[PDB]
Amino acid sequence: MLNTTFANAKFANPFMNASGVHCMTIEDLEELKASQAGAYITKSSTLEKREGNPLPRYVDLELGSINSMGLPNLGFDYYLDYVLKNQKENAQEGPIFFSIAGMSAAENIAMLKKIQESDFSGITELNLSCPNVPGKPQLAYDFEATEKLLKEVFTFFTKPLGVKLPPYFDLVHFDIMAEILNQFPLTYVNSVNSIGNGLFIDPEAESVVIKPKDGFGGIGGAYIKPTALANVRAFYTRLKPEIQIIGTGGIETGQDAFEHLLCGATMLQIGTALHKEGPAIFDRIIKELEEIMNQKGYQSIADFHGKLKSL
Amino acid sequence: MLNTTFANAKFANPFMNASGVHCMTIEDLEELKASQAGAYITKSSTLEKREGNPLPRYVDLELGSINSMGLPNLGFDYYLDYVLKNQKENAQEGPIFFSIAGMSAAENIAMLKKIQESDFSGITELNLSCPNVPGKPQLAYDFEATEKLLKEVFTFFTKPLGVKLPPYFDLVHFDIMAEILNQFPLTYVNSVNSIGNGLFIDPEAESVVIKPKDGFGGIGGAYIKPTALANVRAFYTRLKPEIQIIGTGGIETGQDAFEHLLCGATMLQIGTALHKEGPAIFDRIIKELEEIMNQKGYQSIADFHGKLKSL
Ligand SMILES: Cc1cc2nc3c(=O)[nH]c(=O)nc-3n(C[C@H](O)[C@H](O)[C@H](O)COP(=O)(O)O)c2cc1C
Ligand SMILES: Cc1cc2nc3c(=O)[nH]c(=O)nc-3n(C[C@H](O)[C@H](O)[C@H](O)COP(=O)(O)O)c2cc1C
Ligand SMILES: O=C(O)c1cc(=O)[nH]c(=O)[nH]1
Ligand SMILES: O=C(O)c1cc(=O)[nH]c(=O)[nH]1
Repeated sequence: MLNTTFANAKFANPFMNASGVHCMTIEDLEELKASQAGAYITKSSTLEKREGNPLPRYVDLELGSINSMGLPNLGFDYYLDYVLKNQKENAQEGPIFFSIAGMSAAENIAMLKKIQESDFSGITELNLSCPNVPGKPQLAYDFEATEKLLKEVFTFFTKPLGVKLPPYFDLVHFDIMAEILNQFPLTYVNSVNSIGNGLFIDPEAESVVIKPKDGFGGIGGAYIKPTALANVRAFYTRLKPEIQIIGTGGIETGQDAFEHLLCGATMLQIGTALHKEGPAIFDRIIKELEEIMNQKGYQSIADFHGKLKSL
Repeated sequence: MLNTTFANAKFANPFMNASGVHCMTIEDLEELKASQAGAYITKSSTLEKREGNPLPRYVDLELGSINSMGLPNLGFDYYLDYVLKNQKENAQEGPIFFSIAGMSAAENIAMLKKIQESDFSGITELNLSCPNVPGKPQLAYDFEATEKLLKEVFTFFTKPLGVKLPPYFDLVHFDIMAEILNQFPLTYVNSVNSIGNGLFIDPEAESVVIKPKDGFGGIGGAYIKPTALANVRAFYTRLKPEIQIIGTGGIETGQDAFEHLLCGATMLQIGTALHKEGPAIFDRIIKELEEIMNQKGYQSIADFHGKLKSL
């Protein structure tokens, strides 16, 4: 009953891994292909292979997680060859998602041009919100820079493209962003990336828990659900219907999934919870969501999608 | 052992209520004066009395709270008369804090001029981050507007002034803000106000839980501690030492208090937890902090203040 239509493709269910979790190597990706996930996405890549930030750079917290990975990835070519090889073997229904996070506008355009030139027929996600690279601010918090990049990208990119956005906290920002985004033939927006630059402390040791950037890292998990839902909902009511939404943030039970769909998300990505539980999470959460739908007498996501009621 | 020096005043301990919680009427304020709080602050006021947003506008959540009060307050004059009367009866060691949140720059300057002209000898907090008034964005997210207001305020205001700031999530924003703030004779900065425009959902009813703004409201409590600590720490390492810091956000145990002090906060404000527990919380949290200090062999806050270690 979780059949979903997104970017003109049909998926068995709306669940995916969030970029960066369980998708670094071909082995990780194969494990995702073998799981019950409806679709999957690669780790955000750069032109060059990156080792990332020094350890420890990820810590499981009682209410979520904190990380400052620093974009460790095997390089753009590694991921491109893998998705191209995978396209030939039609052993999967639905396109694969490819995430890119260039350190500069130039690097992003270069990767997008290569994707445009290749035979890749999947979906591309442009990450405009990595908050863990020292000296690099989040592009998506600079509205003018974001619009300029997108204008240039759409002068040549014709394949499906979505953007991974950082969370916004003021309604006017949603208004400004929606207006910038609505002028482009974007396939989707994915809200949200981790809440940037939080801090977690070990009181006994009187120190931070991660090595990079003096302990400042992205926050994910239960801590961010209220912000994640707000972002999905705020964009759902402002974006032209042609642009769909992927909801990411604080999803760990079928109920969390239900809340994102009610707000208007079409596909759902699981980060922190997947990192803690492994690919078996997809099996569990699908059962939990179906159970919720059964109790309410819903037979398809279209029955309640985007139908959040106001008081 | 919690004796504190802030804005050249001595306080018995660093604890205060956060503006907006338990400080709406004279009766609330008298209860704060009677508690173990080291100091207290009034509800942010406007020139005219305001009823606020429609109910329900505040909900206790398992991990914090969500609210869209809409600045309900008894008006500037009501609070001014009360603090002035209170100044005459020296039945309290340490100044009282007065919070103002004008709906426009003009309204703020008007209130500040009245405070400047009066005999008020306490501390003023300028709220530049109310996220619950429909149609009014947060002034502190507009750097240019914030600097212009402060330039004008300091051409006449000579009494102690602090600013209540919204949380920031990109290091460059801390850099830009610290540079704007460092040019003024500010007494302090208070980080942080609630995380703006989050959303909480009742899955059974399939609706939002607060009436104003379609359910979007400020988030406080456990959800926001990582962001609160990051904001206190980021400003502590960038502001000139003359400007002290009040840490607000996610404080509910002595340990939470300890973490804020370790980051560099001097005074501490309790919002959500005080709203849930009542003024008795001060008595509890003071004992908890002292216990932590005892176990570590600390006899004063100066022993570990701002001493958070990096890895
Ligand atoms: C270990 C880790 C690495 C991440 N790396 C990426 C990444 O490469 N690209 C990206 O767009 N987001 C990345 N994120 C952020 C997520 O994809 C997701 O937006 C976030 O964690 C919020 O969801 P969650 O609450 O389920 O964790 C990462 C998150 C974590 C926990
Ligand atoms: C019911 C409520 C009303 C609030 N009203 C104000 C207010 O008038 N002025 C202000 O500066 N902050 C206001 N806040 C925000 C806080 O003072 C504090 O910054 C926030 O709640 C974060 O702290 P906490 O995690 O302890 O709640 C309010 C918070 C709540 C819960
Ligand atoms: O690789 C990382 O550090 C990273 C990238 C990103 O976009 N988001 C995140 O939380 N981590
Ligand atoms: O009165 C309110 O709604 C209010 C004001 C403010 O500054 N912060 C908050 O959380 N609530």
